[PDB]
Amino acid sequence: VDVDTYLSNLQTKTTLSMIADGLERSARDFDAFLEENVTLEWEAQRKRIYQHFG
Amino acid sequence: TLTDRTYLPPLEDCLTGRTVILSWRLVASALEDADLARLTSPALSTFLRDGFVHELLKHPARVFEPKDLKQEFETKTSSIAPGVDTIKKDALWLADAVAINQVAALRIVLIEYQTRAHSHLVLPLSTQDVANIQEAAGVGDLSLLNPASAVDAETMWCDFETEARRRERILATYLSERRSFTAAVDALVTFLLHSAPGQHKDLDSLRRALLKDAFAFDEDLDVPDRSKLLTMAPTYMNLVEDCIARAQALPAKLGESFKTEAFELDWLRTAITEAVHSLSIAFQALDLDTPYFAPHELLSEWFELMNSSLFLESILGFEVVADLAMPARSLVSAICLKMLNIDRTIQFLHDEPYLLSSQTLNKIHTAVTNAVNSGVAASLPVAFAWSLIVHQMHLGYQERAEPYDDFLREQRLDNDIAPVEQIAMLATSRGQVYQVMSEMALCLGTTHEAAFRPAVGARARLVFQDLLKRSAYLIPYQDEPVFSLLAILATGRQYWDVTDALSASSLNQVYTDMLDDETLFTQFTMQAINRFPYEFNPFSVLCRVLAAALITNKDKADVVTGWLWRTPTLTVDWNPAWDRSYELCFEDENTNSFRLTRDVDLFGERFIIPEGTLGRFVTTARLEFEHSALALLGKRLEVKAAEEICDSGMAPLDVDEQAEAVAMLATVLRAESLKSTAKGGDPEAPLKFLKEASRLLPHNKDILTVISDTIDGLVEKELLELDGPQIAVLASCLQFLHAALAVCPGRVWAYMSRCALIAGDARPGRLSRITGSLDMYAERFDLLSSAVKLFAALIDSAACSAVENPWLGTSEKILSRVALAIAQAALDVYESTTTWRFRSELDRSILVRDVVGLMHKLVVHAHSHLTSTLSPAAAHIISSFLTPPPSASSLRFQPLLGTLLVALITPRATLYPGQSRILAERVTSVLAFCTSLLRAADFLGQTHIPLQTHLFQSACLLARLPAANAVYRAPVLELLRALVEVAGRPPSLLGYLGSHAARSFISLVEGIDKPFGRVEHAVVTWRFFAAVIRNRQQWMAGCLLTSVLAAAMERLREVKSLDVQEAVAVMDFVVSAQNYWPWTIFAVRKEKEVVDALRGYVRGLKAPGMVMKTDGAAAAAFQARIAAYVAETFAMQLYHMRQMRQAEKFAGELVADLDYFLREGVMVWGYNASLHGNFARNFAKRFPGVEVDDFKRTMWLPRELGKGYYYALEVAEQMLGFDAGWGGVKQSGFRKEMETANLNLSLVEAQVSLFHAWEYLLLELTLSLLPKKENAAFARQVLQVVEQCLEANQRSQPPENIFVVLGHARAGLALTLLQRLADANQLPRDVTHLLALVSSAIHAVENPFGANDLPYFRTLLKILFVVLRAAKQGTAKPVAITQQVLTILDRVVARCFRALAALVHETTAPEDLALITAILQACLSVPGIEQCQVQVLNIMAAHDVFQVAVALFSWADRLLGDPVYGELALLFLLELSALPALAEHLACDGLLGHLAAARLAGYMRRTNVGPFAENAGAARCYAIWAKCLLPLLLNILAALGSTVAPEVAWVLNQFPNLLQSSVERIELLEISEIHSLALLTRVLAACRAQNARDVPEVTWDGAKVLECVEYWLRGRKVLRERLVPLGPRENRLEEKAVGLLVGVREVLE
Repeated sequence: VDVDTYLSNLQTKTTLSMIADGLERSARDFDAFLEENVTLEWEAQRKRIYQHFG
Repeated sequence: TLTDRTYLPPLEDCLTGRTVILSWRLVASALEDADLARLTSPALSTFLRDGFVHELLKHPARVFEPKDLKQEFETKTSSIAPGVDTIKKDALWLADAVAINQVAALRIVLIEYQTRAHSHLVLPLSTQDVANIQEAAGVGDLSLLNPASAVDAETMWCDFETEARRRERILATYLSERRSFTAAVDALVTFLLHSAPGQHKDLDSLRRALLKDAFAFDEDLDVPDRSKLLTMAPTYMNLVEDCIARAQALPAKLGESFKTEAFELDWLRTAITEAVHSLSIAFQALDLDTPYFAPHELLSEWFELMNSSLFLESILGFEVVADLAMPARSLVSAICLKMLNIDRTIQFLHDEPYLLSSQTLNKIHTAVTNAVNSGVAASLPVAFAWSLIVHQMHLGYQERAEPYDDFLREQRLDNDIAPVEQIAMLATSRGQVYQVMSEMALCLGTTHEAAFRPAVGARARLVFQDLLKRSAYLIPYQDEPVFSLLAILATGRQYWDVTDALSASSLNQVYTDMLDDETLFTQFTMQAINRFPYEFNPFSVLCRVLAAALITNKDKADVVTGWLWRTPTLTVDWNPAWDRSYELCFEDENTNSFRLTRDVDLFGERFIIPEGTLGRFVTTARLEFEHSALALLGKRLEVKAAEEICDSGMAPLDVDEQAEAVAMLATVLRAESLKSTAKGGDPEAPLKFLKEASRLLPHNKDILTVISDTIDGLVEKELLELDGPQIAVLASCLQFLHAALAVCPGRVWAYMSRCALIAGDARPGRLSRITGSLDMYAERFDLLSSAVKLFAALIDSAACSAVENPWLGTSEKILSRVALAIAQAALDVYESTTTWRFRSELDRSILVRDVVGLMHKLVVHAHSHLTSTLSPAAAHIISSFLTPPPSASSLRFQPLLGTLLVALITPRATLYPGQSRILAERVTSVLAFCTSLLRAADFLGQTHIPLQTHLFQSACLLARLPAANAVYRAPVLELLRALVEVAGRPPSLLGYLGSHAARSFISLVEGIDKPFGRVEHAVVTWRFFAAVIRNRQQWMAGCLLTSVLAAAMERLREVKSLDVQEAVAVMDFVVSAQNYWPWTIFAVRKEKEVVDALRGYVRGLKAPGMVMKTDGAAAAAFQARIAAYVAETFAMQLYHMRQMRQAEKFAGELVADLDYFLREGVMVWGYNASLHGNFARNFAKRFPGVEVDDFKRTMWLPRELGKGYYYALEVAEQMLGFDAGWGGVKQSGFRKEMETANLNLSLVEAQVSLFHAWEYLLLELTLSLLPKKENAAFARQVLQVVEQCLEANQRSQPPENIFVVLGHARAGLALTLLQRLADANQLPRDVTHLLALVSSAIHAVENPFGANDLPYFRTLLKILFVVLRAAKQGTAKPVAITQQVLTILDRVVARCFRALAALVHETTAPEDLALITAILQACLSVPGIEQCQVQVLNIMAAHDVFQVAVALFSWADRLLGDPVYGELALLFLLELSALPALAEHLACDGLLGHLAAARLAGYMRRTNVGPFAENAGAARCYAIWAKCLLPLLLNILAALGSTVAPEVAWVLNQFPNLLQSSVERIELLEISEIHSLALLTRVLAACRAQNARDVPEVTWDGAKVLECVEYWLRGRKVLRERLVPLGPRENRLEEKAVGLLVGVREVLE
């Protein structure tokens, strides 16, 4: 029954390089991790300076 | 212990097709062809080594003899697969109708069932196929098509599936199996007896084993036993009796429905065929024992059967069987002659032979007398031999009256001689016997029109040779017998039939006997020597044939040369002008001897017979003086070519004598050259021949010049006006040019440059002008074929020329233009081949073969230093064929269509092997030519090709060609693979083939070369399928998939047992079916998964780390490629599993067999550049003209991994062979070096392919290993990838051709996987090891962000960034990490920042700048640098980063857009200011003033600044203002806040618009904006107490803030109204936004 569902949701394109899209998604995840880490890092440093004078 | 298990496989295997029965047809084919791969294949080898097969081939009747074996049949047919019912029914019906054993009928029906597809494919084309071939032909013009009464393919199939047609096919297969069994035994006989030497080792072993086992004939004994071999003759003679009986009576129990005209003709032809082959077997058996007699009882029985059947004439009366009559008549007459062996008969009776049995004598006499009185000519030789025998017997007894006496007295021949003299006279009268002997010799000769093979032909010629031998003396020298013997020896051959092939020593006896035995040598050889030149034919043909037949015989290689250089006798007609130059001797009146009295100067240094020479007037004169006849003939040719008459000289050469002389000269030159180039032969033999032919001629003119002037003089006029003799002279001259081409190319090319035959710019060309509708009969076809072959040899010599001197008097331009004009002429001939009326289809076949081969060579070298030598001709051909106009396209394609039609319409025959070989040769040549043309059209880039459609339409013929003959399988599928490959870059295939046709082709293709299990055929068919999938033939693939799947799976069940060459292709196709058609195969994959995964595990865990150390050192390439294919196979299925979410276990199991790839997969460690460098050194120092890279393949064909890959060994073999030492001694030299080097690079290519396949594989595996458990496996994986990158990115040392992609994909994989783990938060704290090396790698590149290396620099900096991120996620302290991180970050940030500023002074650059800033902060956040702040400040002070940043943030402004560079610059400054030391340095550098004087501040001052503002300028301004100032303000106030509070307050009071607007709309990053503003105001309010001058007024209305934030404090739903983040919201952004709000609310209370 699973084979029929996968056939029903089959993309009419080359199935070999479907993981190249995943590699590009991993590059986007790299960018997202860059954003996350830098943002939180200097936000935490600002929180540190906030508690210092506080 | 002699079973039929091997002779016929079990029933279920027969029906399923798993195993194909080794029918007698395929055995006969493999034997007649003597194909090594076929005969030595396991299946056929075992079949031939079977004792049961031995027994039946010894007793032929057992194959079809009717015995009662119900037991066997019932046991074989019972208990097995539905369908056995019809097979059993047909088998029993056949056994009862033909009256044979049931096993034979069963196997016949099984053969028919297995060949159902072939039978359906061979039937005439259907309506759709007819229309397709018509469209392919075209309207413009004689195709001679089949009738249009053919029904639709559907009706044809429905009639095919009936019972009547199935029974007809079964009967046809039975008859064909009779014929094929007899032919197979004949071929086996001649393969055992007279196989040529130098035979392959395994084939010689098979031959010896057959001999020993089946015949007790062990060559390991001095004199092996031949009894079992001699027992054949009588058995097959009885079989011939049975066959002549069958031919006169049809099967009784068969119904008249099957007894139709076609079936009757088939039965008679089958009987005649088996009779012929049995007679061949018997004649071989009797030829083995040349010098001894045969038993008299066998002779009696044979001659009685002859008398009854008039020597097989009773069945050869019809006309449709003449093709089988001439051969059978020749063979039976010859075997009778053989039995007699007159030589020894008449030797014996003057010095048990059948002469001691008057019964046998009476039998022979009555048979001969009946055959003579009847009056058929096929019996004349036997009758003449018997007449001579009886004559000698009569003399013998007459000398006794002063057992055969009983015979003579019984036939009343004791005292009268006229009874035998009458037969003798009638046999010799009008040369009847001699003419039929010549005919028998032609059909028994070495030519391509002979009926039997060459060997049987030679022995059959020997018998007639002996007859003429013993009849010579009693009948004077005459034209009839001498011409008969000349035809016996020559067999109507030509110059092109010359060759240095080594045949069985026994097979040259017909030729050596001329100089071995006395009678012949004295009566005919010496006689022709004596009559020359008066009789030119006798001596000319003798020398012409012997020079070619003695090429390999070293003892007699000098006799022709000695006769020509040293001839003892001479004979010429007497010119009255010499009446004053002689005087009689007066010794005997009849002798008529005389002596010369003067110097007779023939042609009156010159040719003169000195004074006082002896001579004789026999009727013409003969002088016995030693001289050189070669120079004489050369001078005669010179004279007749110069048209110079000589009254006082001898008679000139006539047209016929002229042609024969030129032909002989050409042949002798060719033979001399051939045996000179042979090992040991005097290499200067052809040159000496040319010299002696040029002797006593004009000083500087040579025989070659004579031929040149003759050609010129006769081509003065046009070709059509020239008569037959002159055309033959021109053909002989062309043959002489071809012969001379080898030893003196220079001269030949220099002549061809200005030859009128060839088209030129001056005159169009005489050869080009004879095109039209004239008939190409012998006279003209000889010339045409000779010219075409000369052109082919010219192309060959041009392509094989890498460089006193062979190439003299020629130059590049000469070669080029001659080649262009030769291509033009060849194209003209190929065009005119359509309308010409050839003598027969065989001439057309030969001509098309030769011309297509020439054009194919041109295309091949078209494919680059010396390509220009002949590039214009190749360009001409390819342009004429790939983009011609419509009429041109149709007329250029017509010959190919005709070739296909002739190919599959001509019936298969077991005789005339030469014709079949030539036809198959032209078929394969046209197929490969079309393939090469399609390859060229695809490469060069011409898309609109008419040949494409012409072939797609002719697919009806291509798909059926394999059914007519199996040899076409390979080239047909190569061509069709190319046809779909050039089109994939869509066309329909069934629309042309058809449902039934396509299905039958599918089934025939299924089970690739199952009988023989060969490698090349397998590979071709599998690559064909793979390319079929890869060119998007979506319909045919889907149809053929439904048990080829199971076939491939079963092939892959035992990969270790099967060859690697086989495996790489099969699995390439599996990959091509998986990637492009995943859903159909994944179900089947599930079905065979256990077995398949097992095998893949084994192959992948073989892990041979040092391929070269292990025995399979040169087989490392196929190993690496199959490994890469296995990886690519498992990878995509595991990715689909990831998508299926059931991968958690399959990945954990798969990860255990990745060691091979872990060790050397990502790394491309093994290149060994040193070897390629030394190869280049050698080739360069030994050859200044040519360089190493000149042999690089142009990817013209689909580059094939194998013996030759990067370097084209195929062409080097011929080009670099001209020089000695290239091959070397004991396989040592440069050839070996090229082989090893191209193999190393082959596996290097496969290695890069594996890099890509593993790039694919590892990723979905790591993604399937995301769950927390099994951390050790993924730890191993990340560890191994960082290790491989570490050791691969450095000391790579690759070629810089295909390494571009590697340099980037390596870094890509690294960063991707490292970030994946970073997401899992399971990386170890100690990453300093790789960090140091990655810094080294970034320092290795020579130009930072260079145009060529910019992508690489970007990716490497991203890798360093993520590695720093991972590093600071550690606790090094509760070689040191701190110093390493410090140094590397210092160098990189400083250098990159300042260089980027420099170039961007005046997009990729600001993106990289953002990345640099990110790296700066990521490294500043490391726990170990807070304690070394001073050093960061120190080295940030050394390099003026501060000044350049402050400079370029104000890069460009207008004064009373959007600031991007400013944004990034002050972001960099803020991250430098993160800790208070650099913040203090910035505060002390008056940074505030610098950015306040800049106009980015002026833009910030305007009122349109907003968080989500209308223009990107204002939005950028909001973001930059906030980020750059507010956090930086607090960071600088951290240090000495009391001192710099004035400056912060002043910069805040300078711009109040934002201060007001922000708080107004607070009444989303505005949260942090007001947070920072509130903190700053609250701290500076407290600091304001000390000094009023500082912070004069706060100018901040923070009262609104404590109410604003409180209104959004308690509303969960209200809080998500105006929240829109630039970064992804993803458990909610609320969680942290409200946290900031809480943090801000309290302080200001």
